[PDB]
Amino acid sequence: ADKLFINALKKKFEESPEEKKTTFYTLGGWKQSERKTEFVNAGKEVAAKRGIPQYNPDIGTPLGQRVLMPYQVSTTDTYVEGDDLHFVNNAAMQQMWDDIRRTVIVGLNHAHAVIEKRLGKEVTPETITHYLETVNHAMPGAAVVQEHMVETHPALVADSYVKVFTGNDEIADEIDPAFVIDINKQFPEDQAETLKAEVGDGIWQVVRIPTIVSRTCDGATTSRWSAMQIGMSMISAYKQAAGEAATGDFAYAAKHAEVIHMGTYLPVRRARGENEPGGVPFGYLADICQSSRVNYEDPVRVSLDVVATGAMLYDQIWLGSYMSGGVGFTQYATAAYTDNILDDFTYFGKEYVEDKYGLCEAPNNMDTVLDVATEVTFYGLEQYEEYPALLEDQFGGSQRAAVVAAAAGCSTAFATGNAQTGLSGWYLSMYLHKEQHSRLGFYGYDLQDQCGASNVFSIRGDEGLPLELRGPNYPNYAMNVGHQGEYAGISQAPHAARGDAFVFNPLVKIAFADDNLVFDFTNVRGEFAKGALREFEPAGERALITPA
Amino acid sequence: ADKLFINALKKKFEESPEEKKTTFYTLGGWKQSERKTEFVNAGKEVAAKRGIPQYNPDIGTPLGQRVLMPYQVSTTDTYVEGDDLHFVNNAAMQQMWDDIRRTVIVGLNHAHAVIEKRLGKEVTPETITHYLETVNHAMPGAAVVQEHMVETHPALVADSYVKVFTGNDEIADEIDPAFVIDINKQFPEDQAETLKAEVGDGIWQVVRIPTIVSRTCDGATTSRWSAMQIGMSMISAYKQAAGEAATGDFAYAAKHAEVIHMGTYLPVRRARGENEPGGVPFGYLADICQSSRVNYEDPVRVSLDVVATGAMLYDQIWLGSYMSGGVGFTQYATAAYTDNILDDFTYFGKEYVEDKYGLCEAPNNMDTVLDVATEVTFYGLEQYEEYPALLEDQFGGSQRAAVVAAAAGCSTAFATGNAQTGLSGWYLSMYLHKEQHSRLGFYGYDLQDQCGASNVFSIRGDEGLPLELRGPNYPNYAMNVGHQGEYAGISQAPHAARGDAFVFNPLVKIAFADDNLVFDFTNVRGEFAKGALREFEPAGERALITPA
Amino acid sequence: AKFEDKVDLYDDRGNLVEEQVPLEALSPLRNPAIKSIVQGIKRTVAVNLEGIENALKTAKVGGPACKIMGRELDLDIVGNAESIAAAAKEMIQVTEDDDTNVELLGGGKRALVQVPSARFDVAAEYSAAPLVTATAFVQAIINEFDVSMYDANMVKAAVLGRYPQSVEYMGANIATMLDIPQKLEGPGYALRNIMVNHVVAATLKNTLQAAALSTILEQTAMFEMGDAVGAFERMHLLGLAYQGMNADNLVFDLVKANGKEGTVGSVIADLVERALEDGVIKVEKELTDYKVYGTDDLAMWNAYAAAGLMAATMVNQGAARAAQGVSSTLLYYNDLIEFETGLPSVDFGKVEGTAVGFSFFSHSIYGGGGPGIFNGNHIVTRHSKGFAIPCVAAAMALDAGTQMFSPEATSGLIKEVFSQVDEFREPLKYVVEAAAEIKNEI
Amino acid sequence: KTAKVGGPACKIMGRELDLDIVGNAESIAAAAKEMIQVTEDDDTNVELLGGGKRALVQVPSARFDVAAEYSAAPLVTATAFVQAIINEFDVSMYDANMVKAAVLGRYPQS
Amino acid sequence: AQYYPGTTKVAQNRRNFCNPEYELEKLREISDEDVVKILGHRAPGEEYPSVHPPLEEMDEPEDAIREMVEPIDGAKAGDRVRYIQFTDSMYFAPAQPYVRSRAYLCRYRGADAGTLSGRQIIETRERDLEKISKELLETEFFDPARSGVRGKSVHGHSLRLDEDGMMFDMLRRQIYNKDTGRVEMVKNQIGDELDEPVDLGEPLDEETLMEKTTIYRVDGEAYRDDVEAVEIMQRIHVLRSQGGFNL
Ligand code: F43
Ligand SMILES: C[C@@H](OP(=O)(O)O)[C@H](NC(=O)CCCCCCS)C(=O)O
Ligand SMILES: O=S(=O)(O)CCS
Ligand SMILES: O=S(=O)(O)CCS
Ligand SMILES: [Cl-]
Ligand SMILES: [Mg+2]
Ligand SMILES: [Mg+2]
Ligand SMILES: [Mg+2]
Ligand SMILES: [Mg+2]
Ligand SMILES: [Mg+2]
Ligand SMILES: [Mg+2]
Ligand SMILES: [Mg+2]
Ligand SMILES: [Mg+2]
Ligand SMILES: [Mg+2]
Ligand SMILES: [Mg+2]
Ligand code: NA
Ligand code: NA
Ligand code: NA
Ligand code: NA
Ligand code: NA
Ligand code: NA
Ligand code: NA
Ligand code: NA
Ligand SMILES: [Zn+2]
Repeated sequence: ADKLFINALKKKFEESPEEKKTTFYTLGGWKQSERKTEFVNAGKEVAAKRGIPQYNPDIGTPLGQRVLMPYQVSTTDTYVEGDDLHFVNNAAMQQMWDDIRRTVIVGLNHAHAVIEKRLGKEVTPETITHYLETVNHAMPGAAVVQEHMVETHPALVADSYVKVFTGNDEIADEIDPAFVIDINKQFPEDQAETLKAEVGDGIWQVVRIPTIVSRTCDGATTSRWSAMQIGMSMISAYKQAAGEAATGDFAYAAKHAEVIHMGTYLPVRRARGENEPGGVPFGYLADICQSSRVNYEDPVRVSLDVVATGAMLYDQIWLGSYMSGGVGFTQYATAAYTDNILDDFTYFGKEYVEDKYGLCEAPNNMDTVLDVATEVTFYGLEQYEEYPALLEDQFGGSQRAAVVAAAAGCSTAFATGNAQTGLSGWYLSMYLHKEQHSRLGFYGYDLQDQCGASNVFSIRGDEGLPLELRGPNYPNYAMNVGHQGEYAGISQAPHAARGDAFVFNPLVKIAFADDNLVFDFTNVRGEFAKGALREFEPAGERALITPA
Repeated sequence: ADKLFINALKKKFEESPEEKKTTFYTLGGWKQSERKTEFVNAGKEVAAKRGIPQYNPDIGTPLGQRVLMPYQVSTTDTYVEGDDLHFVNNAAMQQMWDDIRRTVIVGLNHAHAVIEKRLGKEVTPETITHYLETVNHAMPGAAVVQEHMVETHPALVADSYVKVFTGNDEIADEIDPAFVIDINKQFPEDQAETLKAEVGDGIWQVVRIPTIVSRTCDGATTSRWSAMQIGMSMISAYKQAAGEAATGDFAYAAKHAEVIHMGTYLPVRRARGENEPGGVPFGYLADICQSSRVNYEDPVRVSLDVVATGAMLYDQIWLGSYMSGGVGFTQYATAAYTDNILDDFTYFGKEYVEDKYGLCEAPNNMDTVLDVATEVTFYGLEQYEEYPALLEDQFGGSQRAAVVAAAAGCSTAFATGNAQTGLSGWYLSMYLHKEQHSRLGFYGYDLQDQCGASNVFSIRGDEGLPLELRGPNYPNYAMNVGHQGEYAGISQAPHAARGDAFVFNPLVKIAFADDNLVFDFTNVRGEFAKGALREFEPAGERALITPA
Repeated sequence: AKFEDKVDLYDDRGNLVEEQVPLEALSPLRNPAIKSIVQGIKRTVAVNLEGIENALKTAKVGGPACKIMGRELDLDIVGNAESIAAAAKEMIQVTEDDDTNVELLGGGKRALVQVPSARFDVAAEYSAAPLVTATAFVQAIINEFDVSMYDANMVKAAVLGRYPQSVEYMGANIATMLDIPQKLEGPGYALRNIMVNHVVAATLKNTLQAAALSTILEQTAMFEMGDAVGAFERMHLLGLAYQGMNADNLVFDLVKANGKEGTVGSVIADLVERALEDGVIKVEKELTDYKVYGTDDLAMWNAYAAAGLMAATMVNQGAARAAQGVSSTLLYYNDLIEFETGLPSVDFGKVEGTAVGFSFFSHSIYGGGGPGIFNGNHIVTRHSKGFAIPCVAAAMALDAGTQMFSPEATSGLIKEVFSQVDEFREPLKYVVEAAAEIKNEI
Repeated sequence: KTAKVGGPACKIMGRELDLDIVGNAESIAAAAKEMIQVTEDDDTNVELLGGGKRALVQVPSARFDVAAEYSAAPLVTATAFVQAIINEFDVSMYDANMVKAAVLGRYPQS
Repeated sequence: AQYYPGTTKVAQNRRNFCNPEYELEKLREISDEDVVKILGHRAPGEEYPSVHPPLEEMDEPEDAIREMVEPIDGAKAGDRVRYIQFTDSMYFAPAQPYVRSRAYLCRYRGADAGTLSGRQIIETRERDLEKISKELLETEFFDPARSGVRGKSVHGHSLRLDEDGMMFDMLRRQIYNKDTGRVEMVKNQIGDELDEPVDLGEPLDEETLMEKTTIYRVDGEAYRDDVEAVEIMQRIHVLRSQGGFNL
């Protein structure tokens, strides 16, 4: 019966959602808002304390001439003002990025070949366990060899550790289970079989360095820090000279030959090292989100949890701070994970495709693209027309464009089972939208969308790439809000419809299926809600080393 | 009478510092140490809490077969175990780096010309004040133009703000003093005269973005963030269209044409963007340190405050974490700022120079290098021979090499008034040391010191550069501990002996002469001690938005 | 003899210079004048001897507001420019009769330097130009004044800046039109990382020459990037011919017909009529009171449209004498022509896409700047593969002083030196003459 | 054939393409050479090795004479082999981007 | 020229706004001084500020493009480049953001038009901006209820109307008077008070807004029901898609 966003529209406004008229200007400006009142008072206190004026509601124009709305975090029953979803004021969002930034995946396959072939020593489940106890002491910042070493406070670095996984069940069973990410436990049976077949007898470390270090330093710290403590623990556990020629082989293995960064480094204009948001390809972002392993009977839910993961990380943190800053881009991103709006549109589209083709059963061609993306684009735009409250809620055209096209692109991918035709439906949706309302997004919003159609299927040097391999450094995508998180969603879409265990890297998928993470990647929107309510407890704080 | 390090050695050991024998092995291992006991207890709790083994004193070799020493922070009466000087355990150290990373210098000179020449509008002291009230609301992350903006919590971003400075006293007088770094107040008269003459009628912003953002993101966020809120505040204060063609001129000025980064970006192997430790040139690091404006009658104190600033930042955070990680490099750095050891060696050197030549009155040539560097190197090394406690204190050859060469290098520059001959002194010290004791530093310590003599005076493409312009990305210096911070001190040394207000950039000097910074750059080693005692309160914590 | 197409080639006053020229005689791969311009840009350096001297005297070396007190060196460099430059040339040249060129300008304040081609022939890329030039001048200055070993590093800092600490030559007193290889957005991009203002500076604001120089560099980069290989090659050559070389006088004639009173939309109408008149497009289907046009030759439609796009810029921004609206023209020329015709816009939407982002990043807080700071390597304007940036150069050529960051502000040293080179200043002439010359070799 | 493209351990399930590239290496190498070359009988070299499993490619010197640097070699070679493989098997527009990823990897994201 | 496919009134309206031979209906009379007051760049009777010297006083380069392209008068004078910016309600305002930019570059010389969802802007030389702006304000480009002249704080395109049928305006630059049924401009486009308000006439009634609007909407004419217009859009998609792959 009701559209999924109706309750949220009813919560925000007194009018029924179809009503075209309302009342403005008599709401008290910022005084209507509990959060803006908190901010005004905090601003007064901050300026008084430091002797420099700071937040002041009377600077510039007077917010709250219209309703400052609560937002529902989609899939939850939690309603919060939009300030509570700003990444600065949301510890869950900061920790989500910290858990990604401080993670690297490091093979033990070359390392064990060095031990055996160059040192002439044995590797068994038991030596691996000893090595893992050793590296779990050393990784957070503690010593195993030299005298008079000074060390990190273990409670400040409690979130740093090393685990392993392997597709060989019998070997996984012989390594102490405190250190093992158990694939058969974390994944449903068919996904577990796929993942184990991909990994085979390979043995991989998941290394997480301390949040406090990641925050002091940068993402490119992670594989270095990892490799230092792998190297120390290799010396300690396998009885090397502490610094011999073979030591360099472990270094080169851990730093280069069997390291998988979450993000690749970026070109000079947006210069960053590894493990920054811009380097994370959309396929990896889909694989980091763990919705796939828990919500596998619902391809929409998996696809939209991926959208939430990427809209927050790519728009709020990456584009809205790393690449710009200030107030930034909270609601550019919240549009794709609040009020159940994208959900309404994507369930519409999933149902349409299911009834007409069968998920994954449509011809993979432009006929399907034209069909599905047009249908779903018209559906979503009709909602804004039929419900004025909805249009006032998603008030910026860019927000609407990203939401409507995400639904169209995901639905087209549900039909074809291929991300690349999904991506073509995303672009078609923008062109139809633009003609329908004679407007689309902000001044620079459709740079990538006017290039889009032509670059979907291009094979040229800096143009052609399966969507799963694109990311925030794909040239057309390098600058603008309202796209990158949705593209992660469209990369997830066909794989979620197909029942695939992963979108682009099986090791990345397994690496975040770990209950010792701080942030809960199986329920990203739930976590955002918990952080908005100030109920999320991040790692990395300095309370233990500062005054009470 | 006593050498300056005698108090520190007496506190460390039961023996007089001259004694050659002691007792080992029966001290209780880790149990002799309060801090290691704290760590064992924390490791058991952490491991139990998370279900993964972590810190464990029985892994690897048994720490504390010898005395686990206290260190005196030089110039203080604070004695702490070395763990308390690890940057992970010291919030003062982390905040020093945050205060640099989150700072950019941004002119208003082009911006004011865009206003007057393209827009045809007036700029006055009054319009500048209004602009600065506006940007002090906007910079921490609050809105001035759009309706329905969501904002950062003012308390979370209390340390972000914008101040100005200018060499024109009358104009500086007309701007609200809350926004003004007052050069006449912060600097002694002669230094004030120089700095004002360098700035002239230029008006420069010092922009600090929030510590919380800087920790979530990276140093390359700082000038972007800065530029966005400048851009907004220029729109609001000067009544532009909110997004016209002229708006792009303000963007380009703030991000490129009149921006002074603390650090420049780094090449791919150590890929980082702006405002990371490896991009900060030695001369800027000296100028960030504010010892020059308070300790101007004491060229040694000035130079060694700089050494402390640089040793911690470049060796502990930069090379010990961004470029490596783990336990890292605390005592490589503490050797240069504890136990009054560098102080004794450099005061000796200053006194030699003063007596023999007069500060800055030696010939700027190799004869002076050979004299002073040799004399000071022998003094330093004889202290280690005469005081077995001293040698066991600075147990690592690298540590001693850095300290003795730093004294030699600074003393050479005190005689010559020139940093480049200072540097030649540093390298000569290394070679004398190497032959005297038939050892020098760690395995790879003197890569730069064997290239060093030949590269001091080279003029070739990637070899030639005045020392003030070199930094951590100078090719020979790019990898190794126990040099970068001391080079920063040798860059400071001749300028301090000359009475120069700044070493390399007078904007950088003035920009940290600000009492609204969190870290006290006038008393770096005092601050390190405060942080070691767990008495320093950093910015950027998230306690307001987490559970009790 | 790969492509049958021939074009008529015109000068920048609209006079037929050579009829019936094989398309591939304009190819960067075949045309000797394009080869000479590219090898030229690789090897040419401007030396600011006055700036070197002033940086030394004040000890202001190593970037903005930087100074080292007590390092000042007072050297009469400009007063001894002739000896310094001759001493530098001796180092730079490989042999006495090679194509090394060192010329003083501004009474010795500046030097044009062209490093010998022989150095590039055994070089991976183009950085030998600045690095060979810089060390030759540093060593020539030191030798001229017998600068001590102790002080010589200040000469190095005055010439090349904070490099190798900075990745760039930060604070350097030399300039090239190219930027360092590390700054490329992608491999194959180096000829795209030439600021529009530098192109406009070097062509002295002559609009058609600025368009020509920009298109030659943009489309030459498309070959280096691989974009003009195989299926796409003819499209890129037609783009260079019609958009950057005024082939068939199409650009020139559209401007003539629309310069007095014309708008973007009037140029569009003439271009479509002209494509219809020439058989490039034909009506494919009639809807209701609406003709849907098709084409049997997409690359030729594209080329005609790209010619109209350049003409629309010249009309629109020419009429304002103000370059900023080139971002608007680049967008709505293409948006309008698609709804006018039913055919894809220039570069199949990519010029329109570039224009969207370029409009934004020249009228917003977030970055970019005026039209003159962009270039084909800029993240904002790299997307179209040669069909957008040449319009930006034409627009800045036509600007009469509305820009704060004008070629005068950003490119003054490039203007003084690089405009001296005839093939850079007047490339359309040289490229046409060379294509004429090789006409029967295709 | 495995859809393993874009980097270590990377794979896109459902994108597999079963093409006999090595079996048709001579046609593919001849078609790639025609795109790499500037003129017939210039100094382009394309030579199959290891029974068609490998190819030695030397991009004509005329392409470097009008290039700033040296990346035309991999870029021209990659696009010529991508187009030649596409043309050999008539790979559809929908699937050709996988040939591009198999040849040149994750570029331009990386 | 045919400008835009489609068989709806919306599509015809889009064509008319682009066609410089279509005479825009004039709906209100605005004085020269009031246009200048509304723009807010200079006060009435203040000399036009210059950004460069007159073109006649400068030595332009010899350039056939400059010879063939007649400069607008404000370019001849060296005027500043200044702007006027409008927000159009999605509740049937006559003009809409892409329609404006498209029409502006068909009708007007020397124009820098920008299109955004909540704001559409034109920048050009000041004396020429003043003339264009008279047309933009006096004709059916503008409705004083469903359209607003706004250089900042543009919010309201997507907002519900107030009880008077007026579009939201954070700064309330346009006030409906219930006594006359007319709208007055009480502030300039940047939000500063005018000494004397400007009459902008009566809002268009519902029937007339429907006849004149260029947005498609389910309660108007829906874009999906303009099947020929949906054409050319799907056509362009397909041909662009095919083009970027091969030719
Ligand atoms: C000054 C600019 C131009 C520019 O370069 N950036 C601005 C302003 C900037 C500021 C506004 C903060 C402030 O008020 O002080 C920030 C928050 C970026 C920052 N510095 O932190 C922003 N825009 Ni904008 N900006 C947005 C949007 C938009 C929409 C607003 C349309 C509507 O009718 O209200 C339009 C573009 C459009 O028309 O498509 C808009 C324009 C503008 N954008 C116009 C000012 C418009 C006006 O005067 O009110 N943003 C949106 O569409 C949604 C999200 C939203 C961003 C904040 C967040 O995501 O929460 C904000 C993102
Ligand atoms: C244009 C470019 O900036 P510059 O042009 O180099 O000043 C680029 N900005 C960005 O892409 C900002 C991204 C997010 C802000 C706009 C979001 S839609 C950057 O800083 O590297
Ligand atoms: O107004 S703009 O499109 O430039 C920016 C939208 S945040
Ligand atoms: O022993 S090595 O010199 O390799 C490292 C010392 S930290
Ligand atoms: Cl063709
Ligand atoms: Mg067993
Ligand atoms: Mg005793
Ligand atoms: Mg004794
Ligand atoms: Mg004894
Ligand atoms: Mg003034
Ligand atoms: Mg006050
Ligand atoms: Mg003279
Ligand atoms: Mg000499
Ligand atoms: Mg005509
Ligand atoms: Mg009248
Ligand atoms: Na309600
Ligand atoms: Na306000
Ligand atoms: Na940059
Ligand atoms: Na004692
Ligand atoms: Na131990
Ligand atoms: Na590296
Ligand atoms: Na708390
Ligand atoms: Na050959
Ligand atoms: Zn950080």
